[PDB]
Amino acid sequence: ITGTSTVGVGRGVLGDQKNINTTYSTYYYLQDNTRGNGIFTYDAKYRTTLPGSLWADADNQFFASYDAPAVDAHYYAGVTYDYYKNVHNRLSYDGNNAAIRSSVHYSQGYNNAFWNGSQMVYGDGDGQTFIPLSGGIDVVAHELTHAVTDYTAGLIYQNESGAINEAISDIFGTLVEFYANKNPDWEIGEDVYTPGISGDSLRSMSDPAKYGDPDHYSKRYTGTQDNGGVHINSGIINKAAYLISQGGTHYGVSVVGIGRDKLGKIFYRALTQYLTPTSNFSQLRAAAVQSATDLYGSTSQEVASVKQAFDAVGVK
Ligand SMILES: CC(C)C[C@H](NC(=O)CNP(=O)(O)[C@@H](Cc1ccccc1)NC(=O)OCc1ccccc1)C(=O)O
Ligand SMILES: [Ca+2]
Ligand SMILES: [Ca+2]
Ligand SMILES: [Ca+2]
Ligand SMILES: [Ca+2]
Ligand SMILES: [Zn+2]
Repeated sequence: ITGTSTVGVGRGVLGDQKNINTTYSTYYYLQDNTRGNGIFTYDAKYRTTLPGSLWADADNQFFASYDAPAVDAHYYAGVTYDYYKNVHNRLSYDGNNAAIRSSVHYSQGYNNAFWNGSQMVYGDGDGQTFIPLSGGIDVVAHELTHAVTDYTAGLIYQNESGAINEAISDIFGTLVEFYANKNPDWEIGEDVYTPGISGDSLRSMSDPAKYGDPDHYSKRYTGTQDNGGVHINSGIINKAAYLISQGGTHYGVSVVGIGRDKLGKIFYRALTQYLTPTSNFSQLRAAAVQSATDLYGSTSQEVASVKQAFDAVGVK
């Protein structure tokens, strides 16, 4: 909408107060004009018709329980925009400052979030498996990263290319969580998963097998559920990325860690310059090796560590 840029204040899903960029024109709207061509947050009103209505508020204060998922979807989209711009010199998901759209209060008891080809969408959860999913910065960044992937490598959402698509979203979801630097970890979804159980998460990148996911190519899922295991076999790539950053010895293979920033540079370059829609795990290894070669040189520790990490997870 046309209006003037304003700054509201509210509380997110976990009860934390934050400022949010809004736009005033009769109402205060969840429209942040400070980033690209805007970040826009919508109310889906428990329905499945998208996007719903651009979020409108009478007083620019967002402290109602109903407001909390919108506050966080809006704010964390801004953090993720900042990560891509400041760290990778990428302007929004298309590289040309496309407007970023999110809807919250999607459906009833909806235990998930997604990128539908055009926008981000967040359920409220059923209060047992999840609380509103925009409360997790790694979830929000997972979603915006799907948009980045779709606009760049275009990884098809099945089998190995789809597991790479998933892992890329978990990797950059985690790197954004570290960028914001509030309780960062290598776990996925911990801030919104199972409010009645402490210390768990939906996936682990450091130990995928903790939640049943493979940590070696020899344990990959080969069936048809989950689009050929895209949320399962992502564990193999997530583990490789964790090892590149943090190091470790895994199935007897030692990896010298190179840190999160270099992991992010290598995988961002692989995603945007080398991967294609049908890339498989072996092709991801080659893309990561080449990306590290471009950035650090063929004889570098960074290249050697990429090779060690893929060796450790059985990907040649
Ligand atoms: C369009 C969709 C209806 C279909 C499909 N997306 C999905 O299936 C899930 N959306 P998502 O991948 O963005 C991630 C969001 C997320 C939630 C919590 C923590 C972190 C991220 N959900 C996710 O990881 O859940 C686990 C799981 C889902 C399905 C089967 C098995 C496990 C699509 O993107 O095409
Ligand atoms: Ca209000
Ligand atoms: Ca965390
Ligand atoms: Ca996390
Ligand atoms: Ca929990
Ligand atoms: Zn995903």
